Amino acid sequence: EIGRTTDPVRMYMREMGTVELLTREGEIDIAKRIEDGINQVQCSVAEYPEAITYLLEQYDRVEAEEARLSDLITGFELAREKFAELRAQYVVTRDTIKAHATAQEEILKLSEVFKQFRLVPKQFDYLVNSMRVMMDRVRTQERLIMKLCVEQCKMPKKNFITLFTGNETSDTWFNAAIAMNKPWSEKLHDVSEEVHRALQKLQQIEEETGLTIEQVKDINRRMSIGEAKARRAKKEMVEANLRLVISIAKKYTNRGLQFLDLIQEGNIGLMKAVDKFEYRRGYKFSTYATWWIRQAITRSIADQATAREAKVLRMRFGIDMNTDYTLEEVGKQFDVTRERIRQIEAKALRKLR
Amino acid sequence: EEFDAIKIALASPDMIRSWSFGEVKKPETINYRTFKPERDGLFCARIFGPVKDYECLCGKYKRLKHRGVICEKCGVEVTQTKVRRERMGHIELASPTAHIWFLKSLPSRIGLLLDMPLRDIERVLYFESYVVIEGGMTNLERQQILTEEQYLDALEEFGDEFDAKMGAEAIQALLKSMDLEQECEQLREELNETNSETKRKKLTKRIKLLEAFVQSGNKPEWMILTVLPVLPPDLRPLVPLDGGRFATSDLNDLYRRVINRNNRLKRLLDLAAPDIIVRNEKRMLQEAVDALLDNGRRGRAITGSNKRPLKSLADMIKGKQGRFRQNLLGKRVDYSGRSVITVGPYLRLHQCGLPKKMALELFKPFIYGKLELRGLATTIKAAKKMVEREEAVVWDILDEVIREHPVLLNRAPTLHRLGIQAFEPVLIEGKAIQLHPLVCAAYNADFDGDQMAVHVPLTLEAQLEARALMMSTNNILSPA
Amino acid sequence: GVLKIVKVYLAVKRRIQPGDKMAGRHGNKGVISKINPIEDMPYDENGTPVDIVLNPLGVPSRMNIGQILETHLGMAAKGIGDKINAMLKQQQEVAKLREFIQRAYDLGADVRQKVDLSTFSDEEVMRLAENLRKGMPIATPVFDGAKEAEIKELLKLGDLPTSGQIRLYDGRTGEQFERPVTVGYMYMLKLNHLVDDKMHARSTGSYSLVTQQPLGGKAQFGGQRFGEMEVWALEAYGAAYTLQEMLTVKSDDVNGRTKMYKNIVDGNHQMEPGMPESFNVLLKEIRSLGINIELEDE
Amino acid sequence: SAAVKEFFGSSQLSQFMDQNNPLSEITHKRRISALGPGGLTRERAGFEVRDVHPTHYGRVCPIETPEGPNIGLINSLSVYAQTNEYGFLETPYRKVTDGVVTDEIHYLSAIEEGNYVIAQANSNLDEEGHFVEDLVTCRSKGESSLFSRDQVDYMDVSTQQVVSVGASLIPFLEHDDANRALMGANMQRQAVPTLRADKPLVGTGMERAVAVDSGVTAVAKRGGVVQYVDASRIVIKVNEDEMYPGEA
Amino acid sequence: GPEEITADIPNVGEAALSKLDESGIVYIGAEVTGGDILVGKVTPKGETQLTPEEKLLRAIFGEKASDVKDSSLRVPNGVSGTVIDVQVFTRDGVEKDKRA
Amino acid sequence: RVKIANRELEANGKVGATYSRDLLGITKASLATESFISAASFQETTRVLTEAAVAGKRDELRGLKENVIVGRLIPAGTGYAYHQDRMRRRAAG
Amino acid sequence: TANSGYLTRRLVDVAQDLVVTEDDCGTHEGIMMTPVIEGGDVKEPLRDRVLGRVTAEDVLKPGTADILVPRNTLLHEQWCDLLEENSVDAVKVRSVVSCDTDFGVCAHCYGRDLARGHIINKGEAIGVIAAQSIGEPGTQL
Amino acid sequence: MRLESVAKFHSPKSPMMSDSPRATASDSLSGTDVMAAMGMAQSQAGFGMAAFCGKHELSQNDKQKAINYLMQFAHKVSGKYRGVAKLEGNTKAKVLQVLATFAYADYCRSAATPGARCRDCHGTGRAVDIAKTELWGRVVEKECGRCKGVGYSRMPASAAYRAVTMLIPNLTQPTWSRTVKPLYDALVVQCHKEESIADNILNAVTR
RNA sequence: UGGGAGAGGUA
DNA sequence: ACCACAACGAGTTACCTCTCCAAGTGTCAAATTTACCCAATTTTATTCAATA
DNA sequence: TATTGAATAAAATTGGGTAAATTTGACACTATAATGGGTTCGCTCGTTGTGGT
Ligand SMILES: [Mg+2]
Ligand SMILES: [Zn+2]
Ligand SMILES: [Zn+2]
Ligand SMILES: [Zn+2]
Repeated sequence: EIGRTTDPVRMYMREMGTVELLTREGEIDIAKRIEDGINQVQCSVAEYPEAITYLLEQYDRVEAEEARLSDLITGFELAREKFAELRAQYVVTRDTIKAHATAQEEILKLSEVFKQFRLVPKQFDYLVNSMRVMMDRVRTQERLIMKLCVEQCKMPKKNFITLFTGNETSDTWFNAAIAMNKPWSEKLHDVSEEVHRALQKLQQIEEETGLTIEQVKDINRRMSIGEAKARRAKKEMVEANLRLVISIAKKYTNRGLQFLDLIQEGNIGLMKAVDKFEYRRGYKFSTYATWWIRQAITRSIADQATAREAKVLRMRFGIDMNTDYTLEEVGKQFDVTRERIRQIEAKALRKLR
Repeated sequence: EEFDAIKIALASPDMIRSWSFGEVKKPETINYRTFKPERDGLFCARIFGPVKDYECLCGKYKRLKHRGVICEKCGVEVTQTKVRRERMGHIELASPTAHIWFLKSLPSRIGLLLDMPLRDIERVLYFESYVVIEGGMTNLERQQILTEEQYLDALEEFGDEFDAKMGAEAIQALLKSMDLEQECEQLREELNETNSETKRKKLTKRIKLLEAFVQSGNKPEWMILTVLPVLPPDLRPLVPLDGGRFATSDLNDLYRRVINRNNRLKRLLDLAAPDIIVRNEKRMLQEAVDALLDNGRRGRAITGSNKRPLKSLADMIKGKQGRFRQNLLGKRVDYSGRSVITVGPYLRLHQCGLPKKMALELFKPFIYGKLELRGLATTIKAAKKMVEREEAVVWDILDEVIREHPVLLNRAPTLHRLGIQAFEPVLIEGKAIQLHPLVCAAYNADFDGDQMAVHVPLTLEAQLEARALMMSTNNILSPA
Repeated sequence: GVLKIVKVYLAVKRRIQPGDKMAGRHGNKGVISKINPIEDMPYDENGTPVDIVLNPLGVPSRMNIGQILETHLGMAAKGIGDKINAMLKQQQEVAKLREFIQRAYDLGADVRQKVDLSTFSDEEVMRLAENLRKGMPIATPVFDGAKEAEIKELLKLGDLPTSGQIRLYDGRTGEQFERPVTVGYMYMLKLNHLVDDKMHARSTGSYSLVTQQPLGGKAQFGGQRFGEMEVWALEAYGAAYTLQEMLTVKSDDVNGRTKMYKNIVDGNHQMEPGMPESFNVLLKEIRSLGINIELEDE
Repeated sequence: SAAVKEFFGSSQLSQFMDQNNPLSEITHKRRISALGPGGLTRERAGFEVRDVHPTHYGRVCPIETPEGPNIGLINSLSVYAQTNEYGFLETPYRKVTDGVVTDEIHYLSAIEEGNYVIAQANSNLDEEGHFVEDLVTCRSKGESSLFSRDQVDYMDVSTQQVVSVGASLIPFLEHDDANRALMGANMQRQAVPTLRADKPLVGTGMERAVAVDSGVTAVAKRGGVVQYVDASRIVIKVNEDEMYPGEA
Repeated sequence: GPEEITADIPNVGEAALSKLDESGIVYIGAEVTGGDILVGKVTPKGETQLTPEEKLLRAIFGEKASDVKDSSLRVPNGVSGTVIDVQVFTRDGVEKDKRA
Repeated sequence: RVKIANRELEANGKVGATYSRDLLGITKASLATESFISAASFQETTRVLTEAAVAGKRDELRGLKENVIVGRLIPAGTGYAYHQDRMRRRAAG
Repeated sequence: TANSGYLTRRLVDVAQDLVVTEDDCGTHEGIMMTPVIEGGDVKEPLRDRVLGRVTAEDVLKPGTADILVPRNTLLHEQWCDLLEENSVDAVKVRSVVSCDTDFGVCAHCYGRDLARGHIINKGEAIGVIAAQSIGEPGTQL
Repeated sequence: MRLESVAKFHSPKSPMMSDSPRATASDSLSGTDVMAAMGMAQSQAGFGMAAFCGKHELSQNDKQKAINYLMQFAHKVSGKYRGVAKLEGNTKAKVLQVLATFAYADYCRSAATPGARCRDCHGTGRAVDIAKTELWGRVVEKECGRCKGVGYSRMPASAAYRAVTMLIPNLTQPTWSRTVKPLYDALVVQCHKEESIADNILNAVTR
């Protein structure tokens, strides 16, 4: 009963004992819903041509050989010829974007050629983060433009709603909102610099995505409901496996920590387990999860238990001396620097080659 | 150092940031291989000052010629290590937590403010139930507690209009949103129509609390901590034992637990965690802060290794072994010693027999002064060897010094004021004090093993106070 | 963590001195106040001085009369030992020794001990007289004691006064105490509360880490605790300067105590006091409780 | 091993032994503590647990205890006191039959003696027969009143049955006030051993029992004759009767 | 650095070194007083600086911790008496001493 | 304070207040004294510091316990002259 | 002795700040000291009950000689013998409970400093003296 | 030489963090006999001890002692400066007080004065030249160009001038530099002289 | 260095 | 309007003795310091003549 | 015959900024199945707030 207790682990046991336990098939189709959410956000970024031109940007800078393709793409050697084919697909979608159903079906063709565009999972995390940077950057530019485009009005929204169904870019809806003889018109007709700044920002959006705000706004809505369904399925998966964290956290109870701190470290380990969980390997959930639970708990218990640029490579690579030296000892005996010598030797390696 | 008042009030988060010298960010105290503090730890030298007297940590700047200098290899300013008991830190809490004193020290100071039950307040802080803050509809009234079922049906019903929160952030929002002047006017006009005596006394309690708040100038939301100050490290030291193992500092353990749970709450809030895990982590941080402030008050006492409850800051303040009652109203004292008393039946009424070794130890800076004034000792090492070898000239100097210098003689328990009396000492061979047989009724001192303490007064004011007030030939009659 | 351990054992002989605690067996404790010469101790007309002079005014308030009865029985036992020692020093016979020791043995009223030296061979009687030449030991069970009639009977055997009291002479003036004084042989013990362990003194030493007050204990050279009741006693006297001296410059005021030491060595007995460091400890702890306390300047 | 070493090293009843004289160690080894794990606590004990209950006659000493804040809570076992197999204290009595006080010894526990009339040890006997008087003192059902010479059921086995070991070394204890006899029994245990030992001329006869039973002397395991004495060794040739047929 | 128990004690007078033996332990029978030495244990203080003086010292002698802090066991003050028993325990591997 | 307020009220010619004496016990009077340093150093330090921190008080150091804790001369005996000197300084200043 | 120490601590802490701060409050209140005659005997007579006080008003009896001692006089020993030889019944004297001095008492409503015999000075911690004097024989109770 | 060890000794007891402590000998000195030697060396050379303790903010009461000794020295030495030697009594006492206080604050000013540390070097007065490290390989140092090597902003002498022309209004800056400011520089040179002679007498005592 | 427990003791 | 529960706080003072209380290591983006420039701005000894 | 105030030039300081080093903090090490915890009493007496027919 809510009320008569003060033991925090008793309240936590009472809280976790309400969500039911999954069966063998329940985690399977919950992971299927997780797969549906991640391919949902993958197909909303597949149609997005800005991800395509940024991956082409990363392609023609890695064609200058600054990085390796081992930590860039997991597959679909074959990488060079396949990326040449994808560059050909990029340039045919580039020069045939000017014409409109052919442009539509070539957006479909670049989104389905994105279906083999699978990369290594650390770089895939970095790619969904960089897509968050640029894509959510133009998302929050649209968000600041809609908040800034509603806050200056201070009128009833209804005529602005019927005006908002159009383009909301140029000055003809501005003149339509001016020529409708209301007292807010003659005091708000000085909004021309606001809609003109929205005009130049929207021409940046026009060279960015090709067309209007409505398609990218519903694409943002698709990304939002995809990530929301993924978050809700992740919550439904972690809320039916806390008993696993209790069953593992009992074995390390008197090893430097209290009880609930072990449970919370295991909860973070379970979140990292379900974030990296795949279902097609046949193993159900527990033998994959218990590795991350035990590892996070024992790690928390372990926790509670140019002449200069030439000479740094001289004392760095084991050359011109007896034994090798890592990035720590010659850093601390050279200067007080630790990662600066890594930047210095990276500049030396990208300079002399 | 002139002042004429001592003023107490509540502490702003910007006030705690103004006392602060840097945020403690990691729960490590010191490295244990090399006894050096960690960066941004609980013992950090860049925040709390250097360890050695007039050095830095890396030992580059060793001399006093760099009297205040921020070093470059480590960043710890070379100065006195006296600053390690004056410089406080702070901890930016990842969520607001309630202060245990203004929640449990009865009357509860929040249930007296908002007029809420303490059970409902604790049920909100314990993440067991919601409470509405502002209702745009007429269906919901302020300070109404909702269960989670009621919260879900009202959330799907009204959609977005009301806003109910849960935990200490909800109570901080309530205290931020309340209006003390309008509440005081409403209660003052309520007190006219109040005929019930219990409602009258409860209303006078609440009215005086509101009037105290508006006349002191404290905001009422400062009873909910958002920044947590950190005691300086020389006031919670690490004491090594003899076997290379440090001793358990309970304040360091509780501070370390707060930093660990706060870092984990920051990682959960950044990782977009599920709400059950986030609420459990916030509840653990709230109880860890409450344990640090006053351990054995809200729930069970958090114990240490030896199954004793840990000391907290309220334990360091309160009690017979507390700071007040053990170090401010009475303390240990230099120029003092003790021995067994015997009878001197050959003394006058103003004389005590004081042993030679005792008076020689108690009177050593006076002997150094007369050794300089007579010229028998020119260097301090020579004076040290002269007093240590106990030369006959040193005994002559001691007989000159002891002469007309009263000492205070005290026997516990000092039940009344005639258990401290000033006598003029006679230097006798032996190890026992020789009390005069007539003052034994005042001291209640028979000779079956009673011991007494000698206390040397130093200044001329203290010597004349002992001569004119506390001399045993002034205390002839009782005061009782 | 250790390599080798060296343990060293010392051994001291501690003679008694003024201030050493001493007791009998009947709850009569006492502290030695003086060590008097043999020519100053009182004596009887054989010139034997007394070893210990106790106070008679400690008896009739505490009502331990076993003190007095043990004194009288010890006087009787030592008288028997004196007569056996006289016969042994004169080398009388074995028959005289056997007769006298037998007479001293079968002396009580209806006592249960039956010792008979007829079975004792002469070497055993000489050995028994040698062990009895310093006084015949006497048993007396609890609640089964010797009566005053048997004590007086043993005193009459030992050619001593029956009332227990002899006439003592003054050690110094040579005159005589006007009344007869109870003289006998109590059994004194030396308790472990010695003035070598109680005596302590300290001018300046080490200080505690948090509070900056002097340490506590003879083991680590500490200061005597000027507690709350002594603060009240100085407040009742009015000694405001003595109380400020106790609270600041003999205590946790650092600049005040350094300046007081060098001012005393400079011959200028004058203090300049300031804030005790335990008050700053208190201010920092009430501040670390999230409560802004501050010395308001005027 | 961790639990049993924790107990034996640092329990509240595993005390550093007093070793001033042999009486100190033997009184420590015969001590009874009301405190500890499962027992009382020193600060919150009243006057009712710190009093001499009438069932302490022969089991617990009434005049040996500390004189501080520990006064009724630390006691001392009496001289003849035993335990049951259950752990209750019992003390021996001589059964009288038809006035004839025999030499048969019964250890009566604390509740069994509360039924019978038990004579005092200071009652007079003759010819190994009966009492010399009619109105004989006794104690029964707590109180102690006068009884007839045939009604009596038991007698105390000795006159020192009440007092402990250290309280039965005091000569003329019956002429002492109890407040001073308590302190004498306490202060005998703080007496340092001096350079040359010196027997008391006035004693009790319990001294030989304490000195042998303390284990602080060297008693002879098998009798015989002494072959070689030293300052640090005694070599005893055993009699051939006590000698075993396979040894020297 | 590991400590050692040897009679070689720096900056002390040779009067106090009469009571010790050649192995650093006091003789059985020596009447010690307060402020005397019973067993000579020295501690490595620490290099922490590179001056030509200490460089020439470690060149000429080889006492590579030539700054050592004498932390010998001394008898506490006011205590006297003879020495009747000395017991030396050692761990495995370390060769003990002539005195041991 | 009530007598001083009624004194100034009859000085400036007004109504004045009607009071009633309250016999408090020793513990209740020494905790309800008007100085939180003395009340905290006597008893119930948590409750005394909590109420004083909420009310925003200030100790004027008028008493022996406060001048012992802070460390100045007590207003008694030989310190009475210095304390009335400080009073006339900070009053006539 | 545990209860006596706790009572003496509570008494000193209730009466620590009471200092003689004035010289005369100039009031006319006081207590009428009469000899305690409770039971069948006198317990403490008027001489012991009034020796060292200060008269709140003049003595006004026809009596035996119509004695008049003036207001605000410290009753000495010979004044107590004057009260004896004229057999005075009762006398209203001032007390500290009726001193009109705020923040302390006056010297005349306390009277004789009993440790010294003369009248009390100002700047005396009479509350600490009073609390020690009451709590000291608690061990004798 | 000798004096700064005593400034180490004026602190409270600091916690040690090492292995086996407590040398328990008279190797250097104790902590109380150093103060006893400061007391023995106070009858002569008390000026420099008071000035040193006031400069290093240990025993912050002898700042007034050092200002009083400097005022006595200025009263004895004022008969050789043409600007001050013609003034009347209490006015000359007040100008000697104000320039003694400003001269002592100028002597006290080091890199630990609040608001006086250099902006770039943070008091060390020693920055690293990046070009010489790039051409040499090793790490080099140079003089901090903002502070010009001293590590702290020096006290301008015109602060005393502004604080005296609120009392002597008709004293302009050229005559201030001509016949007043040598007395100010004589005061700070006397502070350094007294500190040196007190360190010499301290080393003569504790030898 | 110097902190905390527990045990016993003295007045 | 008028009574039975939890929890706090209190229990003298001082002193003494004892026992017992893993591992860098590579990498990456963003924020932060740091060595330097520089215009303004203040400081301080020096010059010119005009009285002294 | 000096000495002093207005003017002054050179140097020290200061507030602001700024491009470029460089430091900070976080990560990162991966698959049979495994799914709800071990503390506490004989340890008295007064007070006070909180909750209850
Ligand atoms: Mg006594
Ligand atoms: Zn450094
Ligand atoms: Zn009056
Ligand atoms: Zn600089």
